[PDB]
Amino acid sequence: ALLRQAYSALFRRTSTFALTVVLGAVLFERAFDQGADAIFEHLNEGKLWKHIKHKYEASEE
Amino acid sequence: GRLMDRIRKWYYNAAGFNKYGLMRDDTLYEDDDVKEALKRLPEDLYNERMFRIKRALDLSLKHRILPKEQWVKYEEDKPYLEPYLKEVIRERLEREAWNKK
Amino acid sequence: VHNDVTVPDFSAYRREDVMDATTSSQTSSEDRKGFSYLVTATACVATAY
Amino acid sequence: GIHFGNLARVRHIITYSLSPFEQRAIPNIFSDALPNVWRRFSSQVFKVAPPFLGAYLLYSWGTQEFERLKRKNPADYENDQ
Amino acid sequence: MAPNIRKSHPLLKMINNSLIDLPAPSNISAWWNFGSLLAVCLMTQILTGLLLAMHYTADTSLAFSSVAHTCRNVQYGWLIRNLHANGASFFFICIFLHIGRGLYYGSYLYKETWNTGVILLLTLMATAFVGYVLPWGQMSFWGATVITNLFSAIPYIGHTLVEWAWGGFSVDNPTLTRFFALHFLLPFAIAGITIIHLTFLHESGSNNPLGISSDSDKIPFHPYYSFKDILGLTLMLTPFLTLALFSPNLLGDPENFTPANPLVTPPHIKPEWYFLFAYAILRSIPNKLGGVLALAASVLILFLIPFLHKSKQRTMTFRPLSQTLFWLLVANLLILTWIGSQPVEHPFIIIGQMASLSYFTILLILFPTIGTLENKMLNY
Amino acid sequence: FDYLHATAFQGTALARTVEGTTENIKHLTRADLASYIDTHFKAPRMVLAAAGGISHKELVDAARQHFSGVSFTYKEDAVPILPRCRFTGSEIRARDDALPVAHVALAVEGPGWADPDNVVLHVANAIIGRYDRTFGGGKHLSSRLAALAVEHKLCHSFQTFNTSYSDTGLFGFHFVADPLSIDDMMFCAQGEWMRLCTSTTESEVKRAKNHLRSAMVAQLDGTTPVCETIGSHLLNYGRRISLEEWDSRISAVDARMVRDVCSKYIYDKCPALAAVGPIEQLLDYNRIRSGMYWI
Ligand code: HEM
Ligand code: HEM
Ligand SMILES: C/C=C(C)/C=C/C=C/[C@H](OC)[C@@H](C)[C@@H](OC)[C@@H](C)CCc1oc2c(O)c(OC)cc(OC)c2c(=O)c1C
Repeated sequence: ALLRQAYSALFRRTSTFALTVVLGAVLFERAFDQGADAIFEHLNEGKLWKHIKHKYEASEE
Repeated sequence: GRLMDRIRKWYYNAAGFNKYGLMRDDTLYEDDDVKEALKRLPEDLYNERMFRIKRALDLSLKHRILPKEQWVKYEEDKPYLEPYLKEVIRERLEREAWNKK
Repeated sequence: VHNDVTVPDFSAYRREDVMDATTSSQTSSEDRKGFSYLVTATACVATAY
Repeated sequence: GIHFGNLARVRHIITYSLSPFEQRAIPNIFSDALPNVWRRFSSQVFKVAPPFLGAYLLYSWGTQEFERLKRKNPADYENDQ
Repeated sequence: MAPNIRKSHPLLKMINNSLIDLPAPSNISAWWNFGSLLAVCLMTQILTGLLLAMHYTADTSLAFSSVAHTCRNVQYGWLIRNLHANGASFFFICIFLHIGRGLYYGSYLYKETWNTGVILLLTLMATAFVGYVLPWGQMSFWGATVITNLFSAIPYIGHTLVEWAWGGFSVDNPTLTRFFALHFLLPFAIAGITIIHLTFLHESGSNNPLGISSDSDKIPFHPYYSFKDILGLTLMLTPFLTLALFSPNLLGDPENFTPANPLVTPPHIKPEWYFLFAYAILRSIPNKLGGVLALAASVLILFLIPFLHKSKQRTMTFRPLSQTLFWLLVANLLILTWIGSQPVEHPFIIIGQMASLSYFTILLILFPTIGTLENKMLNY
Repeated sequence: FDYLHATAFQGTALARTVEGTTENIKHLTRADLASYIDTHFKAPRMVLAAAGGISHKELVDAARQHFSGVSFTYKEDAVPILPRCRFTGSEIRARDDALPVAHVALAVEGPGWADPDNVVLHVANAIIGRYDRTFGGGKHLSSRLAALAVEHKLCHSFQTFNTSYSDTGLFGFHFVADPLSIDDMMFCAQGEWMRLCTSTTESEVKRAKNHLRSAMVAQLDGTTPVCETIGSHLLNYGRRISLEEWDSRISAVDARMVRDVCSKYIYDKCPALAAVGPIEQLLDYNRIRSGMYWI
């Protein structure tokens, strides 16, 4: 059971609770930022310098 | 003409404090006079008033009221303090004007 | 007297796992806190970020 | 400073409450909750909405009556040559 | 001696008696977070403010282009700016509701707690005034030119009182500098007074919806109201950011994107929204002095409410009559505001003059009257 | 305690006053008692214990002679198992500011006679001990809580307790103090509990042990006492637990154990609270709850 397994191992000891939040935020940051940027970028395909880029970035001369 | 009566009886249901099961006098804002009145209340009539409030509060915090059945009915509201208060005021007014003499 | 006093019926509000007056709440405790604590824990991460 | 203890004299009031971990966070969302939300909304709508509604009109009105005073009255030039 | 540090320590004892063991009514509603939120606004203006001041350049020739520079060149400066600016608005929002509450639940009976409030409000208004003049845009300028001029209405000391304000004989650099210095300082004065506001309060504990002794059921500020503040924190914090992230300039006049021109008062000049209502009142009294005076009392009247209380009961919770009046008054302002945003012509002008007549009367006459009437209907 | 029980076990049977309702005592019928006797007073569940100058066999004889029960079916031989009672961390506040002192009782669910843990628990309960105005020890007592209790005139008295039952238990503490210290008191108390589940030392247990051993003995001081112990040993524990035995189980317990065990039953558990009297000062279960962790 995860809730038990979780409460018992992480949320119980006020000292481990922290490590959980820290280590957690850490993961949370990465995943979030990645998807976020993704959700955005996609909602704007072909309009960002990330898309236009190639037409001039090492293409002419 | 019951006009006046028919009206008070209205505004009463209008104010609707009785939905919290509070008595008219229960709502009085506690000023220096009332404060004294309340101190004169017999212990039963007092602990009672209090509970009535501590109940009203409990409601107001839950965002609820009393089931219609337990609402206070106009004619049954007991002006438990009205008279006490009046006296208080009277006493004062006498002390007050007596110090102008 | 104090013998005529009883804790009213709180079924209306009780969490699902402790509604039966015949089952040790103790086992389904670890869970009830794990969750509430989970929310809070998460909320922290949120804030953090 | 510390106010807990002087507050007031109270006699005979039994209160029972259960730990938060034994009860539901937002229980009876329907049977209980909402209904009261409606209950509340009701009793109050007829005190709040009236005036606002009243204004809105005075707003629409003035707004329009103004706009009409912008348009020209062809009758100022039926004499013109 | 004492057991737990939290109560003995000269400093914790304070954090304690005002954030943790503080006695709070069990029933105070949403309309009770506005105090704390107001705080948060203050904290957010001072923070963002120091930051903006780190890049501002109080000086006519550069004041504009410094802000511009501060938004374009300074890392996240734009975000700072935006936040500072809408913060202002959200500040006023929070404050107007904070006042609302006070009015409807007669918290104004805590006189001192209240009077200081007015003071705070007044200051905020002043503070926010100078703040705006800084960017030195068209509005910045002309607003500066009007608001200050208001004092030219006072006889004798008047024409002089302005002199100081501007530091010159017309609104020029000297003004801009001293105004910046002023804007920089003032916020702090508020912070201070707030400390007082809260003190006078703590003498009585907080009021509460029903308007009856709450001593029969109080609850430790923590965790109850503490958690409740954080929620109310994020809640307001949302539209604020939303507003400032997706439509920064929504609440803001764009005519202020045109550097001040001491020679051209924009044809369409209308005050920051949070001042509109007053703007209106003054605009309806066609007389320098009257206009000014109308405005004065338009806000100064707050000080009176405490004496214009007649109901045997304290809050309007049980006074349907008063209530209806109250909301009418809310809407009365909501109107006055509209008018402000509307040119000086018909119908607008008359509609205005009325609402103003409206305003004062509800406060000076109907309220105390419907109030008395009210107790006779309950039979007191 | 009845109130404590009445909420700690709310809804189930345990939550009942041994004396029962006012109505039942007002209406109970000749019959109903008659039945109670028949229904409950039965040989398999009864135990004849005796202590003093008496020959075991002689006893058993007079026993066979008057305790002549005849068991036909299997029914009259089966001991009906009891529907386990549900613990519910919560509170019950009976207020009356017009009373001299306020009484407060807090507890966590207990294991039940069976559990070998009960030992440990009692060892713990020996560390926090009990205090009361008249103890001459005063500011010097070895019980942490007792000390502070004295130092700051915390309570008029306080006491540890591990009331056990067949299937459950009520581990906690009860103190009585002036309306204006209830808080500080509780606070120090709950602290001790926390300290128990976190930093109990070897020296702390060493003593408790020696203290416990003594009460262990003092419970067996005379005839009645012994007989009681036996009457109750067989009835709850199954057989008879000798002092030689009890003692081993105690010399066993050490720090690590106490910590683990108390933690096991006290840490971050929702407790039961019972308040009676002029209790304004102590407030919010939430807050009391929070006093269950860190420490
Ligand atoms: C920088 C200024 C201000 C801040 C940040 C502030 C802060 C507070 C705080 C924290 C509270 C307690 C929480 C609450 O009741 O909302 C409070 C209460 C109060 N404030 Fe303000 N306030 C400000 C402005 C004002 C103004 C302008 C008024 C009106 C003149 C005012 C009137 C009151 C009153 C009457 C109370 C009592 C509230 C009650 O009945 O509980 N405040 N204020
Ligand atoms: C009471 C809180 C404050 C209010 C009400 C407030 C309001 C304002 C306003 C309305 C502006 C004009 C912004 C715009 O162009 O839209 C402004 C500008 C400015 N404020 Fe504040 N301010 C406050 C506190 C502060 C603080 C704490 C400082 C520093 C002591 C500060 C520094 C500045 C600076 C440098 C500007 C110029 C840059 C800009 O225009 O954004 N402000 N302020
Ligand atoms: C250095 C400090 C000094 C001299 C003190 C300043 C004192 C003034 C008050 O502060 C409390 C003031 C902010 C407050 O008055 C009560 C406001 C409601 C006044 C609102 C106001 O705004 C205007 C404005 O913003 C404009 O610009 C776009 C233009 C304006 O007309 C052309 C006005 C205007 O006609 C009014 C009445």
